[PDB]
Amino acid sequence: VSQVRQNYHSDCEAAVNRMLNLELYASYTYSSMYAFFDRDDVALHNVAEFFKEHSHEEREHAEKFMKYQNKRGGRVVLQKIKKPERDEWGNTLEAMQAALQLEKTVNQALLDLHKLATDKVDPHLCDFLESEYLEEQVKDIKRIGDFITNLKRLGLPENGMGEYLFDKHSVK
Amino acid sequence: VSQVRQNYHSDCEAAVNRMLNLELYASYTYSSMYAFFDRDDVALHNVAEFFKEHSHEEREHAEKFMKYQNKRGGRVVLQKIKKPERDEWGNTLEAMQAALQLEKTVNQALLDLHKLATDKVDPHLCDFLESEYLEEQVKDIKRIGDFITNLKRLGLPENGMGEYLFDKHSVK
Amino acid sequence: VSQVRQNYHSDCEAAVNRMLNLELYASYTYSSMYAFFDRDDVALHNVAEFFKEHSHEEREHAEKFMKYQNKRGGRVVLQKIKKPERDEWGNTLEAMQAALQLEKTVNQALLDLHKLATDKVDPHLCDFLESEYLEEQVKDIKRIGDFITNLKRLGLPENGMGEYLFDKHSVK
Amino acid sequence: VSQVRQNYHSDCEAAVNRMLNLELYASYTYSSMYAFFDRDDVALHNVAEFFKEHSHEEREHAEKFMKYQNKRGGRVVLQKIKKPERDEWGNTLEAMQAALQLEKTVNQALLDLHKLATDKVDPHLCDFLESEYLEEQVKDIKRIGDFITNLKRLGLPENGMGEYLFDKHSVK
Amino acid sequence: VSQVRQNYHSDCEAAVNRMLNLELYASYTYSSMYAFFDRDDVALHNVAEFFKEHSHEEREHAEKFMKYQNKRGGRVVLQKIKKPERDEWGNTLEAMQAALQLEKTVNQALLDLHKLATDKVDPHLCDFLESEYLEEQVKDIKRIGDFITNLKRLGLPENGMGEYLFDKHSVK
Amino acid sequence: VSQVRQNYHSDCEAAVNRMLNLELYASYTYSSMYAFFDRDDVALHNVAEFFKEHSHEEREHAEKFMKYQNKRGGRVVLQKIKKPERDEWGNTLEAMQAALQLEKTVNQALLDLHKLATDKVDPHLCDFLESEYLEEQVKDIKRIGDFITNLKRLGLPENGMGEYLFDKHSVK
Ligand SMILES: [Cl-]
Ligand SMILES: [Cl-]
Ligand SMILES: [Cl-]
Ligand SMILES: [Cl-]
Ligand SMILES: [Cl-]
Ligand SMILES: [Cl-]
Ligand SMILES: [Cl-]
Repeated sequence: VSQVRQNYHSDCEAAVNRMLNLELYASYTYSSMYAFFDRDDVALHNVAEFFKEHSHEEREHAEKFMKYQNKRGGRVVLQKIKKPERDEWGNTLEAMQAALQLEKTVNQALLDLHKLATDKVDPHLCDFLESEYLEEQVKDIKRIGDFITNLKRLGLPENGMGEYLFDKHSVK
Repeated sequence: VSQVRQNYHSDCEAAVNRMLNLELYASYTYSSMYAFFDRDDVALHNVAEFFKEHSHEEREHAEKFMKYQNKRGGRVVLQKIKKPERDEWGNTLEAMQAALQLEKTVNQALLDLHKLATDKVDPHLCDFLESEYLEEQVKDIKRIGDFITNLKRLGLPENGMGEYLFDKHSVK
Repeated sequence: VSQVRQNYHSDCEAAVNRMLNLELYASYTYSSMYAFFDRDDVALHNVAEFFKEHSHEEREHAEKFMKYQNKRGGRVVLQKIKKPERDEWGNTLEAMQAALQLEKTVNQALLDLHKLATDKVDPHLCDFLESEYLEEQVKDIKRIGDFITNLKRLGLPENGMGEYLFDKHSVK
Repeated sequence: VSQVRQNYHSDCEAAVNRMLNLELYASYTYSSMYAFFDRDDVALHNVAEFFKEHSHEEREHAEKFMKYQNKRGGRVVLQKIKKPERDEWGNTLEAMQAALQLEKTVNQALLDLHKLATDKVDPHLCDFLESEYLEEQVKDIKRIGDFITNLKRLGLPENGMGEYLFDKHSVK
Repeated sequence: VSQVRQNYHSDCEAAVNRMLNLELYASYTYSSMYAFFDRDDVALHNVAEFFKEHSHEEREHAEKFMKYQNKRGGRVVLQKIKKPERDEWGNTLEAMQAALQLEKTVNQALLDLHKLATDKVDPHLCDFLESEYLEEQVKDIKRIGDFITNLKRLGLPENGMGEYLFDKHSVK
Repeated sequence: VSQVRQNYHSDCEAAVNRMLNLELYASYTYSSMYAFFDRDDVALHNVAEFFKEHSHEEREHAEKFMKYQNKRGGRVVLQKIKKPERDEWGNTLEAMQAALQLEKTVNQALLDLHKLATDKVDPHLCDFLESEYLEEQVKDIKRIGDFITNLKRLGLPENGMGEYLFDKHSVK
């Protein structure tokens, strides 16, 4: 047992490692979206940069789980990062609907881990998840939800002018 | 094909996608080293931070290939990022030796790509490789060799004091 | 021969003179586009200014060739600058389409010159072309391609509101 | 007819297009002199720069005619730019004598245009020519004449020492 | 083999050692010229300083080759530095003609090395030579050629007044 | 005879030329040490920089004798610079020991020259040697002797940790 380990159940250590992988998968999916919107036949650079920023955010979240593992005396165990669901993301509305889906998947995993930490009576892990993940997760979901509503208002996917205006004004 | 595409061979497009993935693989390997040296039973923080910074470098190299692909009108195609070779890296010397081997693997892949771009008569790709990758590769390989020489001079793996001193004096 | 001349083939000297003339031809073509978009019955000032800047860019590229010729001990021989292919450029999308074609023509000529320099074993001329022309060319081609994608998304050529939006938001 | 056009005769419109071309032809001749004085076997750098500056001045004059045409609702029509009269310019005195003749040729054409504008009762065109062209012409002719006087005083064309001193002291 | 060595042919390693000796030889020749123009019976101090600065430049070039050798895992092997070809250099024109001959000799040796590096498929070596040597060589040759033309215009070697003026106006 | 020459014996003139060469010989020897400690299988950067600095110092000493020769109306006569005694310098201790013997050799040559200048009754030469050479010689000899004592206290050649520590602490 690690000399620093105290009140840190094996189940939670395994769950932290799975959560880290899921954060990396999300980061990679966001990188794919960045690359798509940067294509010459797509050309929505502000949208591309939005997704690049979220890729970086999700990578930072995974790195925080690595540091957390070590702080508690757990051991980081890495797995392969699966390639994203799609190679092409259709348009701004499809990609944002996919980001909403992804965010909710990550959120549900964090809520699952929080419930496990509550059940194992690990208040440090609960506090970490509340402070560093749950809040930002709700904020991100709301932001993307707001975007979806505006994209639909702007006539997406049919309305090319509306897609241009979104890139210029909602993610400028 | 893409309206921007000019003098960009399909073999080179494909090789850029493979190169991007190898850079991500190297980034992930370095992240594993960072997490190892941050363990409470290893605790070499400066060494940990050295590998963290190299994980950042390799990820930036991958992103530059993504951007490059789009510039030339190629299409980014992502694959799975394989987990690193080891979960545990032994000590600073073993880790640096592993790092040297990784850097020489990435370097050979970049030289292989440069030769393909040469055979295919693509000066833009050659120049990109020369400026953005080839010189940093040689620099990074020289630094790591220098580190290995010093670690051996310090009596690694056996000399714990030598290892402590390297971490305080050789890395940032 | 000139006292400074070394490893500079007569074919490369002649090709540099042709390349200089092609750059002046390109500069003159962009000048015509500037004057078209500045007409009272066209009146897209930011579009006009975009072509004015590219006119000034192409003229600088020709000037760089003149200086290069003297540096290597070659002799600048000027020829007539042909008038542009059109007096009127239709609209922003037709003009960008023509600019893409022109940039690809200039790019192919630079690529042909690099191939000659390679074959004639002139690495100074190869390096000049890579560092001063090839990089800029690919960037300019990517930007124009992105513009055309967005112009099509905005409903050009028929959609005047789309063309107005482009002038206000994509160029500047 | 253009919505903005008022008191702008077709003869004046046509003459502005011819004037535009002449200014470009002057600019190109000056470019040729710059390239000549930058030759390794000529090497009078300040003389070269003086001619480069005049090339720039004449191009700006052409551009101002383009803008003027549009302001009045005339239509820019571009023609081939003829290559300069010579490939090599002999020496500073011969180039300066050539420049004086070019400058008087452009001046006469501006004077003939002003006479046409007067005859056609176009005071706006008269005022434009007076403010933007006629004054600069007389100043340039005076400067070049002064230079020719000094080059002869210095024993050009035979006195190489005089030519060197001119390049160091009379041109900036 | 050195642990850092990769894609670095022994022929190139040998050629790098020969190249740095040649740079040292050129440095020493320039130092001799410095010492000659500082003589009380020559007394052309700005000419002397020009040669001193070029001696320093060529010394730095050799040192860059030593650093390069180590960066690639090659081994610096030093040889004797031959004394310069002459003990006295006649006058400014003779010395600049000698400097041109020397610069073209160095340039040819660099071009030979680039060709060897191309043949051995070493793009790292190619890029180094292009960026750090070939560009500056061409600039140095042009500058010296320009000076020769000017010394000949000023009546060298016969014209003592001309030589005085060159020292006061073309150098320092 | 030079118009400036006064109280300057031919024997002393020749001795200054011999002294110049030995300073160059010393500079080249320190350059060799610089390159050795910069090897990837040696990698003591601070020690390498120490020897680079002393290489610079001896070069400056050689230049100063060239200038002195000219000030007195003597004539600089250059001879070949012999390659250093060794291609490889063992370790910091061996290198410092070799540096001490080299410094002693240069110092004996300067004392011999001072003695000749004394016998030939040349106080200007005596004074030049005292102020510009003899004091820094004694300082440099004391510094290297101090280094050697410390390297021995540190347990060189065998104590690798001792060598690492000296590089981090005794040299700049
Ligand atoms: Cl416990
Ligand atoms: Cl769209
Ligand atoms: Cl009217
Ligand atoms: Cl210039
Ligand atoms: Cl000629
Ligand atoms: Cl190899
Ligand atoms: Cl150059």
